[PDB]
Amino acid sequence: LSSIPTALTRWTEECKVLDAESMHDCVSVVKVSIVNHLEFLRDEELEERREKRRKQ
Amino acid sequence: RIALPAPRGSGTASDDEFENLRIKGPNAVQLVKTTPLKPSPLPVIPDTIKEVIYDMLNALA
Repeated sequence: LSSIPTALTRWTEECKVLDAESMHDCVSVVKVSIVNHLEFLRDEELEERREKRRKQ
Repeated sequence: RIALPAPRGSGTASDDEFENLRIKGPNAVQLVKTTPLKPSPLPVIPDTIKEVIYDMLNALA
């Protein structure tokens, strides 16, 4: 049932209690690592798509 | 995965040149898509975690 709190809501409570403002800083540190990896794969897939179009 | 917006126009010289300008531009709209689900096996529960779960079930009784 929807009365049961989801894991993200429990983690939200935990984060609030243990670090209200340092969460944003951790989002920034982890973001810097995630976006760079996903952009590398986005550019590799885009090259793959252009290549498959050319080969077609 | 950061999303790929559709191919705007066929043609490599012009359309893909401005498609790299659009998709990879400093100012862009990186929508997200999920990967297809990889077949994760269920994690085996450690024995101490089973002496924690079992102790609550005994507190039912």
